[PDB]
Amino acid sequence: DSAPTSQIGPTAEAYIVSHPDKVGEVVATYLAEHPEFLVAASETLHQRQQIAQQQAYVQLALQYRAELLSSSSPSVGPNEAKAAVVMFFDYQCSWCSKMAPVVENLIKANPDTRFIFKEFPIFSSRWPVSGLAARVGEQVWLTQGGAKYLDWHNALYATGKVEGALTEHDVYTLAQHYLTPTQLAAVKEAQSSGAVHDALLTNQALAQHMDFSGTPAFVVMPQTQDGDVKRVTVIPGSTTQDMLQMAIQKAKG
Amino acid sequence: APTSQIGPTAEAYIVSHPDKVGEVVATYLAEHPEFLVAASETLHQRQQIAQQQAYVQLALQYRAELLSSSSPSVGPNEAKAAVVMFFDYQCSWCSKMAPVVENLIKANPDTRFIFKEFPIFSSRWPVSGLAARVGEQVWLTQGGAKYLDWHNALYATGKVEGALTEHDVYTLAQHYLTPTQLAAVKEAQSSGAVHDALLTNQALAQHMDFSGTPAFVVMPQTQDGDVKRVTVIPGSTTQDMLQMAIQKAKG
Amino acid sequence: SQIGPTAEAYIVSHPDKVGEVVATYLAEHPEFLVAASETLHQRQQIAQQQAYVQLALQYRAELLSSSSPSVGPNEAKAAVVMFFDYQCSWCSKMAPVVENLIKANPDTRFIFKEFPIFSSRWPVSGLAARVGEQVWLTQGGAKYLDWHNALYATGKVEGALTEHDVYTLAQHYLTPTQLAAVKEAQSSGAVHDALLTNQALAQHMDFSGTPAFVVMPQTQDGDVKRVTVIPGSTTQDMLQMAIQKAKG
Ligand SMILES: [Mg+2]
Ligand SMILES: [Mg+2]
Ligand SMILES: [Mg+2]
Repeated sequence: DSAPTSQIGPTAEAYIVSHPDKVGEVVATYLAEHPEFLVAASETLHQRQQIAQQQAYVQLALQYRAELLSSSSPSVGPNEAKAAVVMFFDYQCSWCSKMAPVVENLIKANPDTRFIFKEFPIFSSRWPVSGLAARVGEQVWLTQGGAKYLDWHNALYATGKVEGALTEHDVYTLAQHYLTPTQLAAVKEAQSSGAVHDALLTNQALAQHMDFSGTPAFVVMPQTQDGDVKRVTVIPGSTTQDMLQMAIQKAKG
Repeated sequence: APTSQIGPTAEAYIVSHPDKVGEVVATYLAEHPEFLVAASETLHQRQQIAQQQAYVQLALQYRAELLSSSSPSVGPNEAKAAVVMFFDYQCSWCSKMAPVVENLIKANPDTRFIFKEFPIFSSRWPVSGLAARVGEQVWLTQGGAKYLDWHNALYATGKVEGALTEHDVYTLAQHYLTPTQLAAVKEAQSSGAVHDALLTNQALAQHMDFSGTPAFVVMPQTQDGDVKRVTVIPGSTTQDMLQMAIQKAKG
Repeated sequence: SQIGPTAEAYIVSHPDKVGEVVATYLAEHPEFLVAASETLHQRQQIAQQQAYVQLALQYRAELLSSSSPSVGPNEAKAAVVMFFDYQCSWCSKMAPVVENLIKANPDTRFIFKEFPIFSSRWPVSGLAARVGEQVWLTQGGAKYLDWHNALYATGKVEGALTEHDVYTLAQHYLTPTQLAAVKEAQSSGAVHDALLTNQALAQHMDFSGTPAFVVMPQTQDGDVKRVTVIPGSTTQDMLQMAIQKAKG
């Protein structure tokens, strides 16, 4: 029937709000039959969860800046570089391995930027091999420097041994060419002691705090403590040179 | 004060101020998610429909290559209906299909059965590639009846999913090929008739979007074709299902 | 007359124009998709096991199909069928549990059923299936797991997956020739049969969320009590227990 025009609209929708089943069912049925709405809602959902995830990772990077930029981690590039690229990787991660040539290109193309190496184990069974590889790398880094650590790092990848195929025997076999016999013997005795190399414990604790457990990733950020969320980028271990380069420029700007 | 008809005035207002009724329906959907399940199954059904319609079109577009006189076949050259099969010898479903395809051939003697050697496993297991090359070589040098014997005999090994060895293939291939004809396909070449056949089969499968095996195309050989006589089954199926497809293709 | 009830009756009769603006609203406010999945998860917590077992038995040929990726013996006594959608960045991490289960059960078969739930980007699901299918076919089950875990790890840090994300990861798992052929099929719009088959099975199993599990012996047996259906994320002991029942 009929009623005051100014009251119909507001009253009709307030009634549906109070008693939603009848209009909820009829519209839901309409939507089940024109389900194209699902395709657009799902796109909006994932587009917004991506942004929300990134924002939350950026907050974590700002909170753990000191740990991320620790001078205890092997790095190349200047210690006071304006931008840092922090890399969480497992030597037995097969796509981290395939990313190594891209990272090497980034490093050559950005001699002014600090690249920090966070070795960690994706799975529990990798702890003996990851820990051993971190022991060797730390010895190489501490006695011969960052560029030489990077040779060792690339050489370990170049075995092509990934996803369980890299053994302690393999690491030792390569490591005899980078360590003195005395260093090598000291690494073997530490590994056999049951102790877990401190960098592996620290890196895994940091990965868990960063919500990177089991997941390789890059953090690109200015080193000087600035709360500018706009200069930080958190990127999956699988990425491109262009994407990492843009993050570097954003971290320098 | 201005007055109007409740029904349409309310509808026009909701349309221009959708948010509050929008929230009600969002909540209704969250608490009655069977409607989103229904919506998702309808999108799935639309996908199935468009997939089968596109398959049928692809079969008509690539008819000449699907029915090529160059591929191994048994049954009448100009049978009213054709059955085209893509397979790898170590595909477990293709192996289980083997006796089904034998029955169908015995049951349909005026239908053309076309064999598209499609060894999708040959990178994983090179014996899959060797077996396809031997099959081609038996067709090229011995004809369709001998090809079929070879083809059924090889599946009779029961050796699938990596277990098929060179010795399995060579032992059986000696009964169909001379030492020289067999020696010529022990390794793949970059040209030659066997290479050209396997390559065109591969490009055909890609044109059909047969990314796995087995795959079946049933269709009239005549160019004048009703889409309702064309059946494309891109996985394993039952004998009854192929037999009905053959009846439809017969007209 | 009373505005509320007759206004409601009129929309019930003539739902289309309200449906259209609500459809536009739902696309802009997609929170309801997440809440709907929680409600589906709750119903499944109290879903009845005997009725899931009967479903699993009805679809045993599809569940155990050799055409889906798997590890462990083809002729294993027991199979674990895992249904999953790559695009749940907020779901629980199952990779560590499944890695442990495969180690602890070297003589059990683990099968992988990727599919799209109602809230995922279906073209991305399709591209992920086409890549995994090539990896499975050309390199086998262990490599398929490699790829599978890599994609979950990528989606976790990214927070979502686009086709570009899948392509960027896929170049490390397929040759350029294989990847070009996948990209050709994907961008032509062809509907991937393996994904459509997986989705049809998931729907028939009432698995409307990710993940979900069917544990069963591979030999067709009369015992329904050797079958376990776990329609959600779960722990290693729960699945270990289902494996034990399937193996006896
Ligand atoms: Mg050296
Ligand atoms: Mg006949
Ligand atoms: Mg076992």
